Amino acid sequence: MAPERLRSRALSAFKLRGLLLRGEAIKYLTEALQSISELELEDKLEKIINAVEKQPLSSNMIERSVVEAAVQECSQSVDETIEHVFNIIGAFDIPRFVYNSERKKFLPLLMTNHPAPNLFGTPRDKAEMFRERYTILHQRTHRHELFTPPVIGSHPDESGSKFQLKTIETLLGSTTKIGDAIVLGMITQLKEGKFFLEDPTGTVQLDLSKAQFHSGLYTEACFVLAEGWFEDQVFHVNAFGFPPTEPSSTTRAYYGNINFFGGPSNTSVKTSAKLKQLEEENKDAMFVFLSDVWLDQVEVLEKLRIMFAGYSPAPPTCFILCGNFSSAPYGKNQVQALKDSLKTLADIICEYPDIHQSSRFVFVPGPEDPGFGSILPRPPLAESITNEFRQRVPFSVFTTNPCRIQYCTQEITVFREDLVNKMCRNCVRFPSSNLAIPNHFVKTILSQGHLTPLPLYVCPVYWAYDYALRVYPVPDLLVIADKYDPFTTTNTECLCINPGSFPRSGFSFKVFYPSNKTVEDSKLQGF
Amino acid sequence: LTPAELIERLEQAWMNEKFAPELLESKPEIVECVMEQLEHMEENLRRAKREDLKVSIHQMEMERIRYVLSSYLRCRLMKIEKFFPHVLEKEKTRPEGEPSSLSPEELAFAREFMANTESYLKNVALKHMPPNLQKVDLFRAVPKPDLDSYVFLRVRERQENILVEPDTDEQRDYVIDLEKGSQHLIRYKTIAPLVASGAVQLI
Amino acid sequence: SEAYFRVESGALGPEENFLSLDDILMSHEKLPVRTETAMPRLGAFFNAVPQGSKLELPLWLAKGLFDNKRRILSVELPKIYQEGWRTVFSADPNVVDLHKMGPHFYGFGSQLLHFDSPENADISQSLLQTFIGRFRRIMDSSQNAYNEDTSALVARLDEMERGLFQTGQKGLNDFQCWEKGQASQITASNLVQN
Amino acid sequence: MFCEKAMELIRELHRAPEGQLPAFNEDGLRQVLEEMKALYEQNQSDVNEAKSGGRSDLIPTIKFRHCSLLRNRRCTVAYLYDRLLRIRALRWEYGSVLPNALRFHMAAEEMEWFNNYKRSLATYMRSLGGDEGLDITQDMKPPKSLYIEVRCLKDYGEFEVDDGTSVLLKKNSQHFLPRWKCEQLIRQGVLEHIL
Amino acid sequence: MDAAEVEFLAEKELVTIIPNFSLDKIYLIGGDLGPFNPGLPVEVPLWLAINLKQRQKCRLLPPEWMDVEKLEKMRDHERKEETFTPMPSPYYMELTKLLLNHASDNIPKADEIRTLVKDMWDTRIAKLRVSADSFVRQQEAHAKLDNLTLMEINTSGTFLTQALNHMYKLRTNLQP
Amino acid sequence: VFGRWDETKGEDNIDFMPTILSRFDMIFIVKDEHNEERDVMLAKHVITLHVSALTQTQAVEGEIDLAKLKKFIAYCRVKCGPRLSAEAAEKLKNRYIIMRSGARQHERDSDRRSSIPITVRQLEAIVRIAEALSKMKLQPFATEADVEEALRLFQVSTLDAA
Repeated sequence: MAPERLRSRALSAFKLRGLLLRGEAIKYLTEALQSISELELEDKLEKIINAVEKQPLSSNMIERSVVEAAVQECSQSVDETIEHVFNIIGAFDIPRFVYNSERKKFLPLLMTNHPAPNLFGTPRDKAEMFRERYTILHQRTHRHELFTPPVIGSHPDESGSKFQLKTIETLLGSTTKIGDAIVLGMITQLKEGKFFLEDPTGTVQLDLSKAQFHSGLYTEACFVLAEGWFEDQVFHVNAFGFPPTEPSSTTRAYYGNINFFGGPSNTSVKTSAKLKQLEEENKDAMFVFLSDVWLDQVEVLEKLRIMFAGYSPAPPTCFILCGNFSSAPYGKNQVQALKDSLKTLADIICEYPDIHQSSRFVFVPGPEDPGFGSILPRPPLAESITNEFRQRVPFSVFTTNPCRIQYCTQEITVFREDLVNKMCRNCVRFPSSNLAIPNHFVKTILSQGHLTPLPLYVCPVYWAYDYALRVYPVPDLLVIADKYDPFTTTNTECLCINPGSFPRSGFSFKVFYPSNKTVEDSKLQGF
Repeated sequence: LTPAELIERLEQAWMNEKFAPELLESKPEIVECVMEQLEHMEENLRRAKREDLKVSIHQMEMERIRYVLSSYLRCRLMKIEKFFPHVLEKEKTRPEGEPSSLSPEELAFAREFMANTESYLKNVALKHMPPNLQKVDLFRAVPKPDLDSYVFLRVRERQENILVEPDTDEQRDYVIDLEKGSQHLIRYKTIAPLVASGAVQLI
Repeated sequence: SEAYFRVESGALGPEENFLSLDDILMSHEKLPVRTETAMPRLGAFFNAVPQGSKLELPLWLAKGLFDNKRRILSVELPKIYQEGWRTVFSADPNVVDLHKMGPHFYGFGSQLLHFDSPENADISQSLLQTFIGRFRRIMDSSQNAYNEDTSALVARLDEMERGLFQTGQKGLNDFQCWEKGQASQITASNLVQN
Repeated sequence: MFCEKAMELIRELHRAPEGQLPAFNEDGLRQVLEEMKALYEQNQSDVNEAKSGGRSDLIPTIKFRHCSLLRNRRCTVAYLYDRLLRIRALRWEYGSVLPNALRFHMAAEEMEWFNNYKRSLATYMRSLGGDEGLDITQDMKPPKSLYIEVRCLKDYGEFEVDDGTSVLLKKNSQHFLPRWKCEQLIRQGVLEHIL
Repeated sequence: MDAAEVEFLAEKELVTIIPNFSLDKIYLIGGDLGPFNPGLPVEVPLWLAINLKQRQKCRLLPPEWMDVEKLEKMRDHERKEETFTPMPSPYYMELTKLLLNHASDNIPKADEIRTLVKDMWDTRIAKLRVSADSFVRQQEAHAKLDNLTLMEINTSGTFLTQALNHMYKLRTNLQP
Repeated sequence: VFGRWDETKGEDNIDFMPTILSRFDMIFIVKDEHNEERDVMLAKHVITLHVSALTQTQAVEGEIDLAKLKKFIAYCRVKCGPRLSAEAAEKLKNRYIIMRSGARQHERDSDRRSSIPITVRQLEAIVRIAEALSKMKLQPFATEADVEEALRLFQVSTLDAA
């Protein structure tokens, strides 16, 4: 085709749509379109212009990179992809949204006055953690059926389905011995035995002589609906309860499909037709999850060899190895032992090259593993430890703890901490045994909407990064890796699972199939 | 039709479309002839050499002609976007042989615009409405052109016994004669056939 | 050129424009009525609202409830459209504050004719003569108040007259920019603020 | 009275005559739709009560809620349509790719409508001639000179003039270029026409 | 319609220039021009005349009506008459602006010409003000404005037409 | 009363009656607190200010000229009259009750009436302070943040009455 007419028509095609091409962009475009004639040229131009406009364009002027991506997408090249299909997101990479009350909308921080998060936070940020936790739970609470009736919704007035809400500052006043007060607030043992409630407006004593408590494991720093009456600067509790939990369908139906989970997608990955198709392109799309994988033990390494033997047929897309990787985490000794662990793991992986090229391997280190273990979100394992594994197994990613894994349209959260024991020791009211403890824990986590519903000295967190620990909206998987007990539970279209601790589960572990969201037990105890 | 008179007719249509309240009858012959004239002249100057005075003068005239054509089509598109259900209904109702208010390109644009607007309203709010109220007709919602608007004009072909209708009182009506070259300020509804037939120029 | 233009007000016509923000705000203004038959369940708003009750409710709602048989309610004029204020307008239209006497004076008055009051002709003549009286001052102020504070001039004008004032000011500013040559420059749009 | 929440949408748009686009009032839209839902449920209950029981005094309040519902519909539809008018003006006054500070104000469906409108407009512009169409978005003012002198306001990238010839738009650099090439960048504020 | 567009139409008017360059006949779409011979008068449209004067390629000659005696007679006739008198050009204000702003050096007594044109403009805009006021006061159905120019109509016509639309709807709102 | 504010003598430092003190929206007890860092920086500022009496009266970044500020104040005064938003008024109501209870309990603990009172005038003072803050921005309504800044300023003026 004539280069001058091809250039003129391509420039005109972009110009009529209001787009300007730089010299490199138009040159590359003419080279890419040189093999096409008038039977296809204009349709090709319209298609690639649509591909350009789909991208996050910041200006009418187009660099060569944008048209490169557009024409490559027009030429496919996304067949059997891993990008857009499987992402591991570090906790520091999660977008920092903030809920604005006047707009009643989540805004990204670039659209606000909020500063960037950093470890050495201000005195304000320490309060901002709990203030934002209250804010998210507050906007969650007021959208429940407890909301006031509409305009003459009932001929007699109703008290918000008998669940009308108030804050602490409102009842510090004329409302003495009002028998129907309900307040959202944080439980605190602000004096020993003399518990208090707190919200962003103020504080008040809790007379919890009767608790009448709904199922859930109550601790200090838990936010609760305290139902009771007020007298003598004391809130006399009639009942305690958590705020009701939302499904992600409800949350995204209200706020739209914002990508709260993070990752490359601008929208929530749960709503995408192409990604819905790519999720099911492999009927046995599959992942494996383990924890406390003590590779400083020869026994763990040999049993891992047997597990690779067992999953040579139908290998996963990725193996997920949660942390506390060591029998003996005790410093320099374990730095060298983890180097040896990863050398031996690379040897084993090269002894199964089919699994090496078929599966990825990701690591979520625990609080006891070497490095900045004790404060969350933990950074990844030290790069000097990983370096040989980086070059010998490029099909692997050491990442933060917690980390967010996305597989196509589904949301997986991975977090290593022995939190059930922490929660039950910081318990305010010993729960009823009729519901199992992992169900109590999962209900508490989902209702509190946070991975660490405990005081800061119980769960040390970098203050400005506390949003990364937030469970909101509810994901597809809560992979809470914990010594306590391997388990599987579910609520609000999530499956909340624990792979246990591999040396103490008798070397049992978990398997997950996102194509049908099923979970299977690797019951390989005699392996 | 010599090209000078073609440009003159283009400018006449430009002024009439500026000042008429409704969308006037289309002039596809004028648009196509001016477009091919611009293409031909641009090709000729592409053959000519640079740093040449006559080339620059021809380019300046091309700029003027293209400005008139672009402004005229922009005004027609403004009227189409403003009165899309009414122009589409008029095209639906149009008898055979009666001149169309839309070119084929303008008709396609109007149909696409109406479909886009209806789908937008549906998706945003009108599927959330109660079941009986989910449908609203844009033929009623969008206002019609105001044909009673007052316009200045200058006549080019003499007319007689043009009825001037002051208000609803019929007995206040009278008639006037529009002499050649005279200028008048009058309602558009009393002079719509005249401007359509080219007897008058709106100014 | 292709600048944004609001849906024009159709308040003076036989029926107001559906999509006009000005017409919507105009019709929101309240109108005294007398209810002709008791209405159940509406006692929460003004359980039944009893027969013969005096009410002030929006003009859109009065038009909706009003049937020409006068079955549900009877519609009464606001004070500014009754004979005394019509006489006030007849005295000197230039001094009355139509911004304070309802910002959509002419539009509200024109739609007030829909209820078929016996003094519809008087209302129409009063509106016409008020506009005729105020036209010359509107014209001169709009077309001669160049590059100054127009607050005192535009204060006493209703929204229709304010639109006419802005039209005249726009024409004046356009001609002055032309005469001083500033019209020839190509410039960025108002959206450069962003 | 019922309607006041719908009036806040109307008053929001009426308080900005300059044509700039406010942030989409999603919460207000949700509230007026919820109000319409409640009104419709009450109206259905009352009307079936009246018709089944033969009770005649309900009909005035049935008409009351019916008119209130139609009012709510008129207000929200007018709000959306006027927002569409403001959005449609952006393609001509600024250009195709809106700045992100403004794009953040638009709803997703508003961006859908805007993209459909842009595709329709570009299709219409292409169809005006045999090849390359006519870009009627250009030539917004009558032409005075064939070349103009322009000054770079924004530090900006390379700008092609014709094929191998291009100019670097560094800030405060000043070029003498064709008007039709510089019109879009002047309208976008990258360049300042001088003299 | 903007004043720049009225100027664009005014720029089509023919004026005479004396080139300082040689160029054969050029065949423009609106009509052929030339040949351009050095030192000899040639008639061209006003946009080309102004462009060549800006590029230092010609001397502009004033129109026959840009004469102080003729303009004084026209001004006195305009002030004496009540109706708009026939003007020397249909775009006299725009012609005056362009020619005097770009070629005051060529045109002698440009101050007097500009002041007399301004006098005529003031008188005729005053007449148009009186006509608009009489229209609205007497509730006329139409007016006759034979000798008005396009710039004069464009300066005040948008306001006048909008006001008359409002007046028409006000006086016709009792149609049943 | 004693020249400098003497913290040992407490309310005796004020001789103004409660009736006239109630009429002041805001009361500052601006104490001069000695501190070496503030004193050094203040002295440097003063000396540079005295040196800057010769430098052409140049303007400063992030600042409005006195004449422009004066005209802006006049414009905002004549143009904008704000009001309180409903939820903002609710917040101010609750905070007023807490403040009044604190003042009453302080007076009871001292067994002596405080010199500076806290009354409905102080409530309306907070209201009009919030409205002034809104009028700076030409906003028709005072937000919860405007009321928060008004409360902060009045809390500075109320610590000065503790």
